[PDB]
Amino acid sequence: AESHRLYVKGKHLSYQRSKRVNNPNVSLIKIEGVATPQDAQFYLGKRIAYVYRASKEVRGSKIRVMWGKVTRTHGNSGVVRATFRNNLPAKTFGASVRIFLYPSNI
Amino acid sequence: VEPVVVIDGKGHLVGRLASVVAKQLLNGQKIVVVRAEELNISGEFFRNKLKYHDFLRFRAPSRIFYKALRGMVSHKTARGKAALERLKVFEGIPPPYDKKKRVVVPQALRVLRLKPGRKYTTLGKLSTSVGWKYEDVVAKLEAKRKVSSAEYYAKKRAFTKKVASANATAAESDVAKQLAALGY
Amino acid sequence: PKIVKKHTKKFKRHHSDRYHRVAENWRKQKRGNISQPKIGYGSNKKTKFLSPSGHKTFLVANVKDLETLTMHTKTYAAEIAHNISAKNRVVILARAKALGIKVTNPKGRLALEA
Amino acid sequence: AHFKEYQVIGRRLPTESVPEPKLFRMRIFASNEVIAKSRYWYFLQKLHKVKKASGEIVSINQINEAHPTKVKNFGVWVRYDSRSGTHNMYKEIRDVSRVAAVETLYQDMAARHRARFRSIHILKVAEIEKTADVKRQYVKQFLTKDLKFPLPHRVQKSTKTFSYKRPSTFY
Amino acid sequence: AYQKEYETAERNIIQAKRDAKAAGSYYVEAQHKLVFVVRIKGINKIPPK
Amino acid sequence: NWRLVEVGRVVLIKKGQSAGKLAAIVEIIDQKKVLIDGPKAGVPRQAINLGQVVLTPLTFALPRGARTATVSKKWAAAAVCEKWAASSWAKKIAQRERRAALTDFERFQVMVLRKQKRYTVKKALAKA
Amino acid sequence: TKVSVEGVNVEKFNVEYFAKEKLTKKEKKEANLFPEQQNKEIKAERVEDQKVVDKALIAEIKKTPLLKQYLSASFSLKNGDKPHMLKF
RNA sequence: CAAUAUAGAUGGAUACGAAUAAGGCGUCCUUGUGGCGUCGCUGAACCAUAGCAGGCUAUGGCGAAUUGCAAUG
RNA sequence: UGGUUCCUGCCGAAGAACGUAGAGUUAAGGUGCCGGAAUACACGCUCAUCAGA
RNA sequence: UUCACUGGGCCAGCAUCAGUUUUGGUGGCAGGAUAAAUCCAUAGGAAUGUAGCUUGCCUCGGUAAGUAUUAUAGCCUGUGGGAAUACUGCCAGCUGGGACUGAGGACUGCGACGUAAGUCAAGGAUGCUGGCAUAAUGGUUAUAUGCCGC
Repeated sequence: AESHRLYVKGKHLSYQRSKRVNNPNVSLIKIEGVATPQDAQFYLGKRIAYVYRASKEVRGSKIRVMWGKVTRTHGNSGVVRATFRNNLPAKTFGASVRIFLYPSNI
Repeated sequence: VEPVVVIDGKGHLVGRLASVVAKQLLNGQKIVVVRAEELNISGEFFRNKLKYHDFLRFRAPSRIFYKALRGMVSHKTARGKAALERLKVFEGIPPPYDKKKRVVVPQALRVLRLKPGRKYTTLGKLSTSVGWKYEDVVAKLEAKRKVSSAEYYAKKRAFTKKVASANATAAESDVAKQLAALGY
Repeated sequence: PKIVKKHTKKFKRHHSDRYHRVAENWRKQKRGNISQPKIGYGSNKKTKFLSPSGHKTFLVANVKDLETLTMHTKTYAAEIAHNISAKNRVVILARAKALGIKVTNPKGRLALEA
Repeated sequence: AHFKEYQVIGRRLPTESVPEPKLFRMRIFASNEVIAKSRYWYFLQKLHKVKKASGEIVSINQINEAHPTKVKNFGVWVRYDSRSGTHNMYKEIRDVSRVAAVETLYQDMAARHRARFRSIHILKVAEIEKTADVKRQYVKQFLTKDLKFPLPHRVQKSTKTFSYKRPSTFY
Repeated sequence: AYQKEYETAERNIIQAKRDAKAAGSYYVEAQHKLVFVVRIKGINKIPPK
Repeated sequence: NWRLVEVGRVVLIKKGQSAGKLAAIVEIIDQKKVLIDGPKAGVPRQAINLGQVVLTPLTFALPRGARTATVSKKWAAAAVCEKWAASSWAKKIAQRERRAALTDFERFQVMVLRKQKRYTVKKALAKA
Repeated sequence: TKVSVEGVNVEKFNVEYFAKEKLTKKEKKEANLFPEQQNKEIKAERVEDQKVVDKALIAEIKKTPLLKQYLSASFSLKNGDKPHMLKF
């Protein structure tokens, strides 16, 4: 009744980078309540949506969605790599991005 | 997990808290830092006094911590400016934040990071020693706040004591045992 | 098949924006942030010369040229030359739709009235 | 890494008209057998004029602790090079097993003396059996009757970002 | 025959070590007449020898 | 009131192969390391650094350097398994284990029973 | 959480039963260029299948406590819900 | 144009203070630097949370479908 | 002395030999924040009235 | 003209495969001092000496310091019995998740399972479903973001 959330919100942290060269193709995601890569194994392959709201109304709504998926873990803290269909605009660093449970193993 | 995070500054280190907050603002978490005058610096008063001196060749503790924090963020970028626009810093706890809980950052605590038998430095004494003539104004407001907060906490403890009594008399019921069966 | 392109953009001369007298064709200089043409960018030999429709283009001047694409309809696609007069373009279009050959550029120099 | 005891025997080669030389046995603390054999030759050349081409290893062996449950007390002889001059050193170590004591000894020698694993040459590790042969005061500090003390470092790894508790070293 | 040969060879070497332990003497091993070598360094700054 | 590292101090290894098993300090090694054994819990006798373990406020009398069969004897005669289970902290640990053990229909029953208990408490409230 | 399927004779309808229907005569020339919208209703046989399955399924449900109300309520993720930790 | 959103809404920002080689809570008295017990050892908490994105009626009774197997919907 | 006009391929002197991509693994170098990655773990030492990194 | 069936391309999702890879869970072996330990059996030993006893100060019984080697705790060492486990290696053991890839294009080949006919994960991907003409979708520019650029 009060909640309708069938996803986990998580921050678009950054692009994959060295000190001087960043890859816009791979994006970095912080899933809330995940500190270990073993917990992030649960989130492998899961379908991700970045939800944002446009000014114009494209098809019956002003809200648009980018999609993509988790590929692999990144680092020790449970930070998670992600690849989308189109890359992110990078002004969405630190933005809330929805991570859905399908494709569910359980 | 929280929209606006309210962080007390009492008993904390400058740079470690600055690093944590500077990371979270670039992560997008909105942060207000309160009671800034009670931040603590490693080393004695005098060393840190000379460090502010040879830097100086703004006196408020908020300006000091803002300086330290702004050094860690790439401030010239638009993203860094948005991250700084997420931030609020206050000496003392002004309203409305007095009525809300203040979290602490354990990896920046003085009592955990410092070995006992080390000199530290209070930021408010430092600011007053370098020309911030408002520290007595702070403690005067904070004394009234602690009075009203002690009143609030004394009321809150009595009411939760009543809640404890009501939960105690709610016990031994079969719905309570079924919660016990489910674990609650 | 699945057409790989290997390079979406174009290959421009160094400092081509800095001067209006300097052209944008590739001329070899005689940092590495400029994409330089080389044989690694050469497309796959099956995929080479393919439209987004998936055909190979073929310039057609008149009907006798159009009849040369009679057997290879699914592979090629006819493109009317730029200098064909509008009397001949409609004849070419009628003949091509009779042959069932995809014209790359219909509606060139032509309108549909009534 | 974590070392291991090694019974290592060498016999430098029985030549023509010299059958069966004297089977020199040592005990090496090493992470593996390979560096154990290298250290064995590195001592055997210091014993007398051998080379690894001159002789051979008889038997490489790991030897465990007979009683790895009891806390034993040890007197250790070490020689090493403060680079220009050498000097011996006698240390006393309270430890459950031998090889962990040698581990902690290498850590302490690298801490206080800047000496590498190659620079340190173990002379002897032997159990001190009875009490009061502990010449060192700091091991003797733990030989008292009914010894009790509080924990230092009540600080622990908090593992989370923000704390609601205002925590306390409550010990 | 190969698998039987490997099994008999390894049991023979292990039992020879066991016979040295039972006799109280020592067993010496035959030298391994084969190794495998892996390149470690890049092509630059190598002496010609 | 302090806990002290001592023989017979029953402890709890919060981190490791035990990750929570009741053991007991049989002997001390130094300020850093000790000797423990947890033969009732199943963790064997071993040396351990003190960071990997926490002290419990429970204790009992245990002989110096006592062997494992003597250790389990004094453990059972201490009966500190029951004294541990009676402690509210071990109850909380078992509770947070049971909360992870929950099923969604179990969690829905938790929701319903919280509603019903809240109804009964709010009736019990606002009358006293 | 499990229920018994055994009361229901499910086997009748198949993959072919869910095949979405087609039109003929090119939709009868769109009724000569005039659209008609009476086709929205459900076939009654689908409703009858739903009732036949539903009776023997509710008969299974009513033996278990609180399961009807469990199926009626929906599901969402609350604050602190961590599905890698959330055993289901 | 609007009945909206802009660095990123879709359960809740859910309030003592100090000390840390100490605190808190409850209780008792001799109101103390008293005694007793408790607690921490994480919020993994607590509070809220069923009903067409939440229908219509009286533990009940009717409605949901075809948006056809995911595509903000 | 200064200048000396199209492209590509091949041959070509006096930590890592680099066609174009995708995926993985690594050298060196790092892993408080900028800044990607352990405010990991363990043991000792240093409080400097401009250590040290 | 009646009736019946069917439809291209692209982009997806799913299944079964194949190739590369990553991350799990799990089993059976083989070696050691044929693990060492522990546990059990025995004999001595000692103290950071348990019970007992003696003595002295002292809150009707606490202390202390002698005795006292097990008693009203035990420990250690020696020897004998039995495993188990650790570590290391092997498995042409089982099983799971995630990512990337789909080159090639009638058959031939090596196989394997099959009594047989046949089949197959075996000389490189096929099958099912969805969406799409006021398209689907794709491109162009100008701005913004991030990174790099004298």
